[PDB]
Amino acid sequence: DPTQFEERHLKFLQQLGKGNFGSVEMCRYDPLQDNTGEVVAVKKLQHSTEEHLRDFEREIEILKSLQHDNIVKYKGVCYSAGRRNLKLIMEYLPYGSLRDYLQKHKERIDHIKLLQYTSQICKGMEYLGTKRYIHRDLATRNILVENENRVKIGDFGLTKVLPQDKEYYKVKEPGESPIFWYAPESLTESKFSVASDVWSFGVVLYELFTYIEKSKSPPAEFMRMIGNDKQGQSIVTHLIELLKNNGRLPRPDGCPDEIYMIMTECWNNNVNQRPSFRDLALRVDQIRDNMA
Ligand SMILES: CCc1cc(O)c(F)cc1-c1cc(N[C@@H](C)CO)c2nc(NCCCCCN(C)C)ncc2c1
Repeated sequence: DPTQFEERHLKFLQQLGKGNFGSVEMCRYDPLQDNTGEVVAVKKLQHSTEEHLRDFEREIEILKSLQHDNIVKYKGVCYSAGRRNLKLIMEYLPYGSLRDYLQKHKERIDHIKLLQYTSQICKGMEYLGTKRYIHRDLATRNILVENENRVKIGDFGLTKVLPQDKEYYKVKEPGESPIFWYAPESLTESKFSVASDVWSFGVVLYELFTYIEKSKSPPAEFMRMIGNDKQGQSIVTHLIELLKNNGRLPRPDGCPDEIYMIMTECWNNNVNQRPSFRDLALRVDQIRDNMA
């Protein structure tokens, strides 16, 4: 009943943007028409194909199954438009994406604060992994800011559930892929695992310590490394060979070496040699303790 959202009571307020296969709007759920309703984030599919509706229902099921302080809260589903025009209702996180929050404030968010966010992302990812879910899109653009003290993992649009018998999930026909955050085995074999999210987490830590400086983003740096003359599929071929030959993102300007050590550990070509999220959360917490 309260998790039952009727479309007629959903008042559009502003467009929030684009997700992993649809659009997000800020809506006020106002069943008393007095503008006193809760402000929510609503995902609706732009192109309701059979494969896309199926993926959206899986995302909705995945989000519903997650209860953690550092995972964006699922609120409900709005069916009023029929089962072919589903709306996902999430909590509204008013500070927006960590990418945009950090780009806005830059060095005003100190290393203590960045490691508090890093710790939270680890705890979110570790809980995610207990459920055998592979996020597949860990990036500061998909991490949301609740307040200056708490971040949460968002966009579960690419999340996969591991087979019962396997420690990886093979994507047979990939869609739009954030290749600059991808592990080598994800680029070569399209294999995703907890270990490939750890690789992506190392990229997020890189992102945090660059403070989203335009020319320092992972695509900018990797493109500079493989050559800005590389286009389309060729980018993927060269990126694979670069990673195989230990080409990596640089240490961000002013990054503590302790933190860069973690990034490079996440970026290990050997899948089995990557740290766990349990151990990353313990290590980042010990770093924060040594700083306080
Ligand atoms: C419903 C889509 C969705 C699906 C998922 O599976 C999921 F895990 C999360 C979300 C989702 C997606 C959002 N934004 C996208 C576009 C960016 O990643 C959210 N945006 C906000 N607040 C944004 C405020 C920005 C403005 C701030 N200025 C005023 C400074 N709150 C909650 C959000 C929740």
